[PDB]
Amino acid sequence: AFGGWLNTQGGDFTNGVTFINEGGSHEENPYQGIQIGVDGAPNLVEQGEVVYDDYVFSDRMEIPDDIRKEYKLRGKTFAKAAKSAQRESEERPNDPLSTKGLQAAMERIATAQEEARQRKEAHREG
Amino acid sequence: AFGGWLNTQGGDFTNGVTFINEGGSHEENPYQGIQIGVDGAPNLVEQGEVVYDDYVFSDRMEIPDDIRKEYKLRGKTFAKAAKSAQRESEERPNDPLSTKGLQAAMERIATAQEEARQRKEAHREG
Amino acid sequence: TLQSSHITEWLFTIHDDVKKRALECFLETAKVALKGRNKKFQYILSDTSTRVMEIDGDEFAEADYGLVVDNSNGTQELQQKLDTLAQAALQTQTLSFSTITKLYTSSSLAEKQRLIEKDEKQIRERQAQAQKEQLEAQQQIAA
Amino acid sequence: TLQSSHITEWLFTIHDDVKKRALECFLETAKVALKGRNKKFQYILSDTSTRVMEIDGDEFAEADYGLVVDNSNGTQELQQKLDTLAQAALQTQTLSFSTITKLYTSSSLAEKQRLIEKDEKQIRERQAQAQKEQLEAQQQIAA
Amino acid sequence: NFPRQMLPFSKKTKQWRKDCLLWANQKNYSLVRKSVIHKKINY
Amino acid sequence: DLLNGRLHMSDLELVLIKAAYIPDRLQHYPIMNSKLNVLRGEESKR
Amino acid sequence: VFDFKVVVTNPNAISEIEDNKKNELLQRLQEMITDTSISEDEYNIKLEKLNDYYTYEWQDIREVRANELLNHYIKEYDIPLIFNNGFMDAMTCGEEIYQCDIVGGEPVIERVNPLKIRIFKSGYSNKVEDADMIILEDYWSPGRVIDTYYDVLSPKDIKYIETMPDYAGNLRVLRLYWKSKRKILKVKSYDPETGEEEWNFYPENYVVNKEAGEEVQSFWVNEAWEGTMIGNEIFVNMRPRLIQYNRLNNPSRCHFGIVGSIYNLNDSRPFSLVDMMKPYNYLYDAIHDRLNKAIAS
Amino acid sequence: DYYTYEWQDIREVRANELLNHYIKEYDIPLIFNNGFMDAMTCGEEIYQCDIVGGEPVIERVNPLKIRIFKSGYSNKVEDADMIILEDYWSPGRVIDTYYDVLSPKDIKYIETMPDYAGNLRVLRLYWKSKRKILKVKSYDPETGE
Amino acid sequence: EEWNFYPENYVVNKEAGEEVQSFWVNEAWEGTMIGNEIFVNMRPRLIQYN
Ligand SMILES: [Mg+2]
Ligand SMILES: [Mg+2]
Repeated sequence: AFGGWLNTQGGDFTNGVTFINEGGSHEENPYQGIQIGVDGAPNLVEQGEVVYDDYVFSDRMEIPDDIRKEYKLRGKTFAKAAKSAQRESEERPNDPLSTKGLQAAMERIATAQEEARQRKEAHREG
Repeated sequence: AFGGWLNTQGGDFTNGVTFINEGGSHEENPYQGIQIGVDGAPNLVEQGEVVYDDYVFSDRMEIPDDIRKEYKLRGKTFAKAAKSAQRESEERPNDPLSTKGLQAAMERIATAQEEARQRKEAHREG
Repeated sequence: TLQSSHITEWLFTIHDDVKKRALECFLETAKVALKGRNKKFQYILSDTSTRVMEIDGDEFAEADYGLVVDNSNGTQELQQKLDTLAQAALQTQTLSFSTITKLYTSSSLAEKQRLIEKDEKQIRERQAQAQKEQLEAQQQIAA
Repeated sequence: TLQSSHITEWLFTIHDDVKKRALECFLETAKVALKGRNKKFQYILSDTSTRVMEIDGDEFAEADYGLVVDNSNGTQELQQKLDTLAQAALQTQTLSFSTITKLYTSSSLAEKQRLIEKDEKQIRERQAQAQKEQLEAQQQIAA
Repeated sequence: NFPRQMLPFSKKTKQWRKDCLLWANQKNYSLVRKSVIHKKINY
Repeated sequence: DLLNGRLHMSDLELVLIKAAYIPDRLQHYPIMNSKLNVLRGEESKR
Repeated sequence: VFDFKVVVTNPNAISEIEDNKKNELLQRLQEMITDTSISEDEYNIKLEKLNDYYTYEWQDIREVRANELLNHYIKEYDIPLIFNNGFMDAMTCGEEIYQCDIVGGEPVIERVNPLKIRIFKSGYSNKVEDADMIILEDYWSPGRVIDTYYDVLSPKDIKYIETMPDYAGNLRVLRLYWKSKRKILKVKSYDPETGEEEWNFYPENYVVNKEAGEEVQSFWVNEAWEGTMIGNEIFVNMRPRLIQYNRLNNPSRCHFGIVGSIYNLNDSRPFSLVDMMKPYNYLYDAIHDRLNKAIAS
Repeated sequence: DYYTYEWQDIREVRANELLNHYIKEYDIPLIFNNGFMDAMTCGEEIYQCDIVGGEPVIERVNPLKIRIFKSGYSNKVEDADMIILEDYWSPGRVIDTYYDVLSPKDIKYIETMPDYAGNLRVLRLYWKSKRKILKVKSYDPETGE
Repeated sequence: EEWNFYPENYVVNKEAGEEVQSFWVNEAWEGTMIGNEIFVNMRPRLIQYN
């Protein structure tokens, strides 16, 4: 499916990033999303988001320039930032250095998204 | 990282001296330093200091000429004196003579720093 | 004919070294294939074997963990000593027929060593509790 | 053929000496590599092995501590006597199957010697306390 | 000419790899091997 | 080279050739190889 | 006798890290059996099964897994016959080569024809692992290339496979293996709990964490790459080799699936058995030619 | 059970562990067989022990590619004061052995070579220098020793 | 994430995250001719050695 997967030599090797594509927006999908799993039981997700280690990177949210400069993100959205951070690991999912770098990048982007969400929540409640 | 380390032939060999660089001053660092370890739990250190055997050599403090002549120090600060005393051991961290000489030099510089700190404390309380 | 076998033992020695290295290369290839979503490995491997990959050390050579492909007189002698020791355990009622069969079908010296050590522990523990039970039965009879 | 083997035993003797010295040189190289922040040695060594480096005597040759690489008739004879002695201990119920397996997989004469001495001590102590327990049981019955 | 291998992973594009393979096609001397004609004669 | 089956004509006479043909060059028959292979094989099996 | 087993070199040598990994594995198994067991119906069965794994060790579990893999695949592929063929190749050429690859998701082992491997950039090394670049040119059937590259061949490539004239009807498969270079970062960080210096290797895209004492350096390190060309128009599997034969301490140690040796003497070309019997065979043929001509007359 | 051990026992166990593992890993006996062949051809058998990639490694030295200077009619090679090892390595080997010390300029040099075999001449010098050291005589504070 | 192989006539279940790709894959076929006029058992080989 090419989304975060290297299907070569008759195997299916992944770098752990889940490109959750082909479903659709929450409103456009009759089932409110793809419903990847059951855990909150309704774990719903749309087409633009990506998941690493059961952590969802949101595509609808934008990257503040303050959060762009620090943590050094590249994509315009958090989903795009995650998609750009994992480019190096897609072609070499087995390499230990790539796995360590992907883990570090995903933690950085997760912390950036938490900071942005806290800021937006505080501003909205303000 | 070249600070008190000899990374050659695919190994990482050290003479025991910890060149604690790249952090920044206590005031300039948001975390008040590098926080090498937990023991006083907040063991904070800045960019200029060096550590040998869990003993911190301070860069901000100066060398009195009285303490320069006796113990035969070379650097302008205590951190610089420690950095100059361990030059011989960096390229040969395994040599027993170098380890013994480094231990002797580090004890001398530690005693000199304690004497300077006692003198400054007594003068300030005076 | 032995003295003539000496003349060609060098060909055979380099061949054996090449075979050891080729089997190590195959082992690393199989290790990498494990993490490729192939259900065949669920059939030829145990549970613990298929969970070893979940630990973060599986990307590296087995020779770095102390595991080496070996066909030398040491390995063959160790296999013979373990087999003979298991036979000697079978008599004296120290080792079960089931676990003997498991040793015959193990392929790993570590596995069969652990099986022998296991059975030693369970027979020793059952013997000890048997003595304790008999002693307390006699004591409560006297009481 | 033995008398002809005498003609080339000098080549073989100097070869064996060179091999002993090369293995000592490898041992010192490995000792120096231990203190180089390599996690491989944590896998092929025990805990005590990886703590020996923390003592301040590790920079020097092992031959200065009484340890020498040796492949001579003395070493082989000592290994045979220890193995046969362990077998003789296995019968008479003096040595466990587990510790026998440990001897078979030791590689060090000191290790297996210590294992045999260990098991001698624990079987002797358990026997002695068994006699004491039986004697005091009889005494308190009489009381 | 074999392309440059001191590149970041980003600049190792599709055309870079295609260039590597075209060089391999354009094409044997070894220091510890016999000629192919020698081996062919032996076989 | 002698163990690898190569004979240098300059090592057993004055050369009064460089062409690889017997009417002026000399065959080498590697009769020494078996002797050394015996000893290396015994070294391996010791 | 052919019994090549994976053994623990020092089986009485257990360390804290091995114990930690063992504990992780047992915790993971415990979680799995709680997940699968349906309310005590077979939970005790799973506990009875995994109790005897407590006396095991990490090295034991790894050795069992490795032995399982090698045992099954040795019996499946008849690997000893492959080795016999390679030994014949070695006695004819002084060169014995084998390739380990994943095809169809399973590991496979093949004997390389000495005439169909081009080994470049080695240092007088009799081992084939030491080469920096190897080219494998051979003629495959269309069935084999479709068996090996179904999941990457484009419809245009399969149309190319159809449209060939097919006047044997095989395809030239040229596979390039080459050690590229990657920039990686050696980052020095302090353990937060204890003032212990720590080292790690990261790719170039890693951002060094300033304000925490992390200082970084840039090294250029080998990476094994591969690429395949089928016919003249198809370009498949151009990427870093997904089987990086890595070592714990050296990020630059990698090689390809190809493993072999030269049966040579002191960094020279191999003087094979056939080489040292050939002059006698030629003399035999000439003398028997004289014998036959005498028989005719 | 380590209480009944001794210091010499622990050291011997560690040394045996190291030698056991690396003998089984490297197939050291084959290296020794090759060196024995070298000795019967030349009367010279040489081995080099080094750290490469952090692990100890052992290699057989070609007798034609080692230049031993400053020995005293000694049949042992340890007694030399200076040895030069000249050999042609692949770029992969030099990058495997000196990644952590090669500068970017050096790696560009490795790239920019014409590569008309494409090996690199690696010359390694070993030499016994001299250092000034001090022999200090001190008294034990507790006892007049 | 799970993977499966289906024939070409399979309809991918959109609205559930199912994304699909098309591969061309070997199939063993057989056919028999008896004399010159008979044509028998022209079909995929029912013993697919899978
Ligand atoms: Mg099964
Ligand atoms: Mg271990």
